[PDB]
Amino acid sequence: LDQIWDDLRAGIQQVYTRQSMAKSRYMELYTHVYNYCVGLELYKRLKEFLKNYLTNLLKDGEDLMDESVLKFYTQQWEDYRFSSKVLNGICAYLNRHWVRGIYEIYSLALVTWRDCLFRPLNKQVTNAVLKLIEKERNGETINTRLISGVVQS
Amino acid sequence: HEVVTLWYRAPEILLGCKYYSTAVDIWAEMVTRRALFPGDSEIDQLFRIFRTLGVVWPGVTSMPDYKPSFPKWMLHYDPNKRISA
Amino acid sequence: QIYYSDKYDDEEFEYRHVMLPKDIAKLVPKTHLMSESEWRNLGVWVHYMIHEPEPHILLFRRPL
Amino acid sequence: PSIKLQSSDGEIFEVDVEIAKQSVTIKTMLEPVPLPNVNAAILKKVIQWCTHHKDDPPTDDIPVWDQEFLKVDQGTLFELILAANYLDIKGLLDVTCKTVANMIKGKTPEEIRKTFNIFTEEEEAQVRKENQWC
Amino acid sequence: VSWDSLPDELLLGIFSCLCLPELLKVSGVCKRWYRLASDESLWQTLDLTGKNLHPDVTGRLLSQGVIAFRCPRSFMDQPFSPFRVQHMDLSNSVIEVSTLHGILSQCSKLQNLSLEGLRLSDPIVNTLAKLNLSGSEFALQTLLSSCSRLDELNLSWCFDFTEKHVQVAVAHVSETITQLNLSGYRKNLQKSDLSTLVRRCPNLVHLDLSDSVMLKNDCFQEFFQLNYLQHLSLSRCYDIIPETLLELGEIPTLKTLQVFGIVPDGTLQLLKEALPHLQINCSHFTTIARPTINQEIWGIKCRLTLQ
Repeated sequence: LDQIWDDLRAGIQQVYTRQSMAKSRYMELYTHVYNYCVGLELYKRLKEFLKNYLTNLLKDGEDLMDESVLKFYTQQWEDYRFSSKVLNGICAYLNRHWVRGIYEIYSLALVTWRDCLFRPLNKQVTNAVLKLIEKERNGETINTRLISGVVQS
Repeated sequence: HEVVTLWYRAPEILLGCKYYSTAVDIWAEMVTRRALFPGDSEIDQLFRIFRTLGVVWPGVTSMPDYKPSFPKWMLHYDPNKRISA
Repeated sequence: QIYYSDKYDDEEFEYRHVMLPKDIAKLVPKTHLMSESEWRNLGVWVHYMIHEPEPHILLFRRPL
Repeated sequence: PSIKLQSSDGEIFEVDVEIAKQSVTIKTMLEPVPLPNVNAAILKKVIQWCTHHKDDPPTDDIPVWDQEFLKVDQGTLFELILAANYLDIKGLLDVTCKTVANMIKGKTPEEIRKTFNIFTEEEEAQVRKENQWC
Repeated sequence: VSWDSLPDELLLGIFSCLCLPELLKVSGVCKRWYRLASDESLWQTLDLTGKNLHPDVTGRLLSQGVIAFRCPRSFMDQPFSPFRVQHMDLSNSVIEVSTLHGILSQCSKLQNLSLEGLRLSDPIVNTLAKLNLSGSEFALQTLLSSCSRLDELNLSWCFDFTEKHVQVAVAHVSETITQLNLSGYRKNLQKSDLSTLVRRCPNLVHLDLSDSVMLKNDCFQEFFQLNYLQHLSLSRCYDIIPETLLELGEIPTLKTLQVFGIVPDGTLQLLKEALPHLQINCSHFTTIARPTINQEIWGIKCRLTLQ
């Protein structure tokens, strides 16, 4: 039933935010995974939702250029990766099993992040990373996970 | 199915059809009383008949010894159309 | 051993039946037919095929 | 270690890591949850098969035990295959698929359709015409 | 107990363990089952030897997602989208020349087909050249360079090869050829061609080069240049040094004893003294570019084998 997704989208949405959760949610969404099958028009909706959420997240990334955009970008990327991992682990059956962006949820998230990173924020992130590297090489040392996150990304 | 005779072998046996009904009776083993009769090997015996006497046999391509690459050149060829003695 | 037969056919082709000893029949494989230079042990063109019910038959080919 | 699971009707069953290693959908769990799809009858049936079939190298080319093991009514086989598809099992899924394939070997269309409980007189003549090659 | 509520790919699991009688039997029950009969996954390897069907049926089969085909000695005489056929060899079944449009004209890509003893016209090779040909020269020359990746080329007993046709043997541009077998043109091959052919190919693991009669003095050691082409393959020779054939193979590495053929009595048994290090030849049989080798060749086992 298509009417279940509009009510169940909150379960996936709250995954992006880090807090407590109910153990039954995993089984609740896992049942709806195969209960959806109609049963094919789901990839486009998921792609649109991911794209709009990613654009909304990137929109609040302009007022920070250095020493603040790095922490924010790293933590948002960690949250996005965690949400993508949860989505892959909770629904990985009705994606490409029947015959055949890449259909895989992890690959879809990766390609969306790749083709969204082409925005001018890449230049400012690179400039921040370079200036942090020069500041570290000047003699002082600071935390390393901030740019390590984007490196692993 | 197995036939020890050579010059009077059952036509069904040479064609690969083990099961036949009253085929031997319909098919004079030696009437010529000479060496002109086609006494040959297992395949050469049928080759001699094919050379001598060239739709005609419905359902011919359904036997173990009925190949499709063969050349073109009370005795009855059809086993079903055989008159009893 | 070598066997001989009349080289007569209704069409323009020509064929002759040949036979080989049982000892040499082991080398001949039922899967793949022999070639021009393969059949040299007998000491006697290419091996075309064999007989359907019989296990030993050779015809050979003659090119124009 | 001992791991417990919650049945649909409300029963509690004991499972072991070795007994559940061959599974992949519950291996991630072991690495009580609501499972409405499965019931107590299939839970004991699956767990007893796993205990008797756990160690193996990594007639009808299948174990003789499976012949009398799967001799059940059509309804239970429907539940078993549905659970196997949901549990993404391999050993049980392959065995029941082979058993079904053998049972549909050389059977009249009338009995197959009635047993399955599921395109005639307009296309039967056509399909017959282009299938005599076999 | 309805069995029609299952997904299609659970049904594919059932259909993956069926043979042709039951597979074509089960087709005529429902439209769904009718479609799941024809999936590309089920039809991978299909092998029908000598079932004398017309090529319309096998065209219907090339329209149903099959990847491999091996069918010798069938009868297809009476007369589409390009198709994915990587593994298809041929032994010479009798086939009409005109009805190759429905078989080969569609597909020229992929590993290609392997003929033997088949008489055919130029346009078929023209579409093919976009690979055994046992039994015009421009089409063959184009096809030789058409598949640069492929290294094995076989041809023998050509019925339309002239003296000038053998000149193109050295013109073949291929620096990655590993195995080859050309012979039978004893009265047409030029002895000077092999001298340049050896230089053209950097190496040749297998090279029969039999049916030599003149046995020119230069050819005795001209071919032996590198250590990757050592062999002693020679047959049907009239003028040759007896019991002293080890001169050509001064530095042999592999075991090759293809010396049988038309030789005078008393020399075949004495030839063992000229190669005491090597063993005596046991059996002689060509095993190069074989369409099939008793059917598991190239890892293609036909689950849809008629027998």
